[PDB]
Amino acid sequence: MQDTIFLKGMRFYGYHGALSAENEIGQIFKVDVTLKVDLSEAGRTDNVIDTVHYGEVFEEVKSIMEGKAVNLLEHLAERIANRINSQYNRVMETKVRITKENPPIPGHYDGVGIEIVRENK
Amino acid sequence: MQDTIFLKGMRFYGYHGALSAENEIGQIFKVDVTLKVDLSEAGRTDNVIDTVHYGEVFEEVKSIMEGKAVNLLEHLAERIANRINSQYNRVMETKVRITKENPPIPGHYDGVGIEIVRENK
Amino acid sequence: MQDTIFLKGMRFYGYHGALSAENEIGQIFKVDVTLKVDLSEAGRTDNVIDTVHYGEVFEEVKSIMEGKAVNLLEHLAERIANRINSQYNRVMETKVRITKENPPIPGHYDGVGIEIVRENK
Amino acid sequence: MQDTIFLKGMRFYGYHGALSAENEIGQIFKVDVTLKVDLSEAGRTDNVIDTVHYGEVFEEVKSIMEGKAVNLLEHLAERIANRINSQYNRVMETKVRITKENPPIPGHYDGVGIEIVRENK
Amino acid sequence: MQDTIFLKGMRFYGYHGALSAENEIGQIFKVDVTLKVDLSEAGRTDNVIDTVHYGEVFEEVKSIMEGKAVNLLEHLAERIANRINSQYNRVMETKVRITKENPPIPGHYDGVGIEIVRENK
Amino acid sequence: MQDTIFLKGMRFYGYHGALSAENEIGQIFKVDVTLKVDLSEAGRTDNVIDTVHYGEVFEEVKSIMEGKAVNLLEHLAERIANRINSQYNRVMETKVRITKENPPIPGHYDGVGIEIVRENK
Amino acid sequence: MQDTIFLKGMRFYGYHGALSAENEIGQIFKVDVTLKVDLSEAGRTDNVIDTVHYGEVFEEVKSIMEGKAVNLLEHLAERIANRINSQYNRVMETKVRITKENPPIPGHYDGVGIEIVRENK
Amino acid sequence: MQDTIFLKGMRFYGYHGALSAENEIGQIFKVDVTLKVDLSEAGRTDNVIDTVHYGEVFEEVKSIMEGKAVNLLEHLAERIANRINSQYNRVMETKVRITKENPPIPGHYDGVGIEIVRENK
Ligand SMILES: Nc1nc(O)c2nn(-c3cccc(C(=O)NCc4cc(Cl)cc(Cl)c4)c3)nc2n1
Ligand SMILES: Nc1nc(O)c2nn(-c3cccc(C(=O)NCc4cc(Cl)cc(Cl)c4)c3)nc2n1
Ligand SMILES: Nc1nc(O)c2nn(-c3cccc(C(=O)NCc4cc(Cl)cc(Cl)c4)c3)nc2n1
Ligand SMILES: Nc1nc(O)c2nn(-c3cccc(C(=O)NCc4cc(Cl)cc(Cl)c4)c3)nc2n1
Ligand SMILES: Nc1nc(O)c2nn(-c3cccc(C(=O)NCc4cc(Cl)cc(Cl)c4)c3)nc2n1
Ligand SMILES: Nc1nc(O)c2nn(-c3cccc(C(=O)NCc4cc(Cl)cc(Cl)c4)c3)nc2n1
Ligand SMILES: Nc1nc(O)c2nn(-c3cccc(C(=O)NCc4cc(Cl)cc(Cl)c4)c3)nc2n1
Ligand SMILES: Nc1nc(O)c2nn(-c3cccc(C(=O)NCc4cc(Cl)cc(Cl)c4)c3)nc2n1
Repeated sequence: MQDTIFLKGMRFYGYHGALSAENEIGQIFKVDVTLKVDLSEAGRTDNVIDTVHYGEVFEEVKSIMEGKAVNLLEHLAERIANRINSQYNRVMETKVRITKENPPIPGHYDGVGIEIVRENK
Repeated sequence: MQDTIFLKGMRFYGYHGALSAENEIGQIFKVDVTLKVDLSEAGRTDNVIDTVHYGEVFEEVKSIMEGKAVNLLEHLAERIANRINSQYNRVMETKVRITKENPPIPGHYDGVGIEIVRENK
Repeated sequence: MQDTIFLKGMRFYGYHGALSAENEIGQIFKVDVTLKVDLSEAGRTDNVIDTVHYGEVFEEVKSIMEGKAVNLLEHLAERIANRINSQYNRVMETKVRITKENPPIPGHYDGVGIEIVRENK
Repeated sequence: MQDTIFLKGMRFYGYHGALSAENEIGQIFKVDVTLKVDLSEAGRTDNVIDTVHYGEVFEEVKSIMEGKAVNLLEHLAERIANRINSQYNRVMETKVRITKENPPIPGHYDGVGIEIVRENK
Repeated sequence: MQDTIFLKGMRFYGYHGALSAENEIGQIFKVDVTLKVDLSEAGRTDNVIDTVHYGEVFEEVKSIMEGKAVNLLEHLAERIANRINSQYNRVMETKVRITKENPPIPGHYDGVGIEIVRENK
Repeated sequence: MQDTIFLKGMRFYGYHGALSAENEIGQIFKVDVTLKVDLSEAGRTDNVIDTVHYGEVFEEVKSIMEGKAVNLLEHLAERIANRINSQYNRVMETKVRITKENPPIPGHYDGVGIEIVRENK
Repeated sequence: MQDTIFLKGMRFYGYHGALSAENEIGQIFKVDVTLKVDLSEAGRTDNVIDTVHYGEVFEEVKSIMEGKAVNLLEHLAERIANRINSQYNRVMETKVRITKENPPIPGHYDGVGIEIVRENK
Repeated sequence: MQDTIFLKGMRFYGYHGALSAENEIGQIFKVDVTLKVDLSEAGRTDNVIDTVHYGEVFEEVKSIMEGKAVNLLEHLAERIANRINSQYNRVMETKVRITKENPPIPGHYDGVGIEIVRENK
């Protein structure tokens, strides 16, 4: 099963980061969420109730990304993957990519980050 | 067999969407179609009759994307995958990605959507 | 005097638009603000009090862009230009560009909009 | 008066061109339309009837761009500028930029074209 | 073994195409070549003679892309894959992607094409 | 008179440069040519003989850009402006922009170059 | 005289900013330098000694951008414009644009900054 | 285990290359580093000591990329992969992609390079 529902380049201004200055100033966090969901029933029925509502998924990510500042990106993605897997039984597995395109790293790059993949139990 | 014929970033202005306002205003739908087709005979012969005509594939997608408004993206991709698989025996499997770069979702993102993969029976 | 302070590609999700569906669904509004300000004193002193704080300008634009839905883009830019000119005597003139990259216009384009230039009296 | 209403990157698939093969195959024409219009009344009133409707302008350009194939780009822009100036008295002057990003020119470039500016008499 | 040598976005102005007008006018062909090559010896030695010279590979592709006009893209990629596999024993497998970003297809898309993967015998 | 004919992002691989290594290795030169030409007659007639053929202009630039290696970019643009002004009486003035996006300058930038404007005598 | 020598998108990681956290963490500063210089003699002679060496200009900007942290962008551009005007008599006027694409401003934008133009006395 | 820590588009100005002129002039090297690391503990704890510090990884790559000029890209990636694997036991495998977007290759392309994948023993 290779069907997926996706949310790309979600951007939130947050204050996460292991550095005090980071939590003080904050920055933009870019998020990519991919959900493994069998989309054949919805493909057949065309009934929104037979699939996962991207809108509700963006609200979940947003609430975690725009809330309490944490240290790691690993923690933020773990909470999101867990939040989505928890509320949706149709999501067989959740992939969360978080990128800090502008960390307090002296240099020239496009970004740094982490990406986790969690299966729904 | 990893050979493929592709159609990227196809864009159509449609009126699909589960929201009444969506069907009223409409929006742009971005489509990516990938077909698994063994391209060795055509690679050998150079005869257009030994492969699938990208042009005819764009016409199929277009007819579905620019026609009757449906609710889901899942339904639109299911119809396209089914339409292409049905008319072409050389297409071993069809992958359809549909993206709503500008849905009625209050926020900052690059887009949302679904992607299905269907083998040709 | 060709000195300027600028704010590019400001993006807000608003509900302005002459169409009921627009006000219902909303969309992203892209804003570009250019202020004619003589930056020599600040260039000499390096004292933030000798120039206009881009931060405070983004807050002004934001408050207008994320507030009450209006019909025209002309109205939104008129309010911003007026809001900035009013609070800052150092701003000799304000240029406001507002773009609807995704209006309810069936077609393929990069965007539509208006740009006004207002001198500060 | 520096106020303007704009339509950027309008793209139409047409068959214009001085070469027979061009008229046969056709290509994509990119269009940029800028109109000098005093937007203060609309900025004050917020009444759509006090300005020029971008939507109606895109329809005008479209009708000319997607209609009868002509030889030059100069002819296409002349017809558009003339069509817009003619129907709208509020448009003090019209600027039309037409680009052939992919002409039958053997080489590497981003595009070629023309841009005209016509005042409304 | 996941090591690879790559050549991205190679662009050639050619006259291939199943349509007479295409062969007459010509267009730009974008090419992506990926070669599976074990790069550990070169990684150890730092001797250019222990790996495949990207330069020589671009010359091979170029000669095929800028030469005799053929009908299919499948034929062009088959000749390149075959040309590279043939001259280099270190290339375990060759992947060739050819894209016609501007075919004689009336519509809006980013491109169409084919991609083949050939193992070296 | 604000009418113009343009050629953007022309790219040639040349060997110009004041450094011996430059002339040895060569690089890509990006060129932008803008010609002030009154396009009303052509806009009226639609006869290609009433305007300047972008194709012939690209050939002129190409011949200078892909020919003998010189030291400066100033010299290359001077020769092009002079070559175009000389052959076309309809060109009232020529603007030539040449960019070295990748000069032998240790650093991070988008490019360096020169742009000249020459009126046709 | 419209001739110019330019340096675009120069990027330096600096620690300027009126906020303590800024000076602590630092960020990337994007710089655009435009110099009004009559390039006809160099265009005629092709002698590098008849124009301004872009390389030496990038070194000047770099030294100021990568040195002592200051508060304003106005101060940084004032020092650069002054540094370039001072050492080069051929530079009739200097234009310096500095952009903070990622300031400590909670929001979505492409960047903020200032641009000054200084004539050489 | 599909978890990864990444560093994209790292850019360094180096002097590596098998050609004398290359070592003389130098160029920009673009680097992409992907590390397979189980990020669940850090996702649970939120303690930076339970994962690999992207910052320290960029310093490692930088030291190799901005140091002694070598001949091959294969050698540079081998040293980096080896340097990262060596210092971090949590890194199960390292993927290094190095690209020369502007090699001394006469032509039009986006870049050339190599990518290696090394498991940590
Ligand atoms: N995996 C992970 N996830 C995060 O969110 C991290 N944040 N930091 C982090 C925290 C504090 C400072 C820095 C940092 O400064 N990185 C670049 C750098 C700069 C300097 Cl001057 C010195 C060093 Cl050692 C590193 C990084 N490391 C992380 N790893
Ligand atoms: N899988 C899928 N496919 C589609 O085509 C969908 N369309 N919508 C959809 C329909 C109607 C409204 C919205 C929507 O508004 N999403 C964002 C949003 C905004 C607000 Cl204010 C509130 C909520 Cl709950 C969601 C989404 N969900 C889909 N799922
Ligand atoms: N100057 C200006 N500013 C705005 O904010 C505008 N909004 N609209 C506007 C309002 C309502 C609908 C439309 C619209 O639909 N435009 C495209 C279009 C589609 C169709 Cl199907 C038919 C027409 Cl006539 C126009 C535009 N015109 C504006 N002009
Ligand atoms: N101003 C203008 N506007 C247009 O729309 C034009 N179309 N052509 C045009 C017509 C037919 C062919 C070509 C063309 O082929 N240009 C490139 C070229 C290729 C070759 Cl092989 C030879 C030459 Cl001389 C030119 C251009 N010149 C124009 N000028
Ligand atoms: N696999 C493959 N490879 C190629 O290189 C092809 N070239 N064409 C091709 C040849 C001639 C014309 C067209 C074409 O016009 N495609 C779009 C189109 C336009 C119109 Cl008006 C009508 C149709 Cl049926 C198709 C495509 N099909 C290919 N398939
Ligand atoms: N106006 C102009 N036009 C050109 O084409 C130029 N080419 N060079 C040029 C020639 C040779 C070397 C360099 C150069 O290396 N520039 C960057 C640089 C690097 C180093 Cl290590 C040292 C210095 Cl001083 C400059 C530039 N200066 C020019 N000016
Ligand atoms: N002209 C100019 N130039 C600079 O370099 C500036 N730096 N700052 C500056 C300094 C310190 C903080 C901020 C800032 O935070 N801006 C955004 C902002 C965020 C919040 Cl939470 C509150 C406010 Cl008032 C502003 C800006 N204003 C400048 N003006
Ligand atoms: N795998 C690999 N890695 C590198 O870093 C390489 N560098 N070169 C390399 C070295 C010297 C010159 C050239 C080169 O010039 N390539 C293009 C080219 C130009 C010309 Cl005129 C002639 C030829 Cl044969 C090749 C390439 N080949 C490599 N292979």
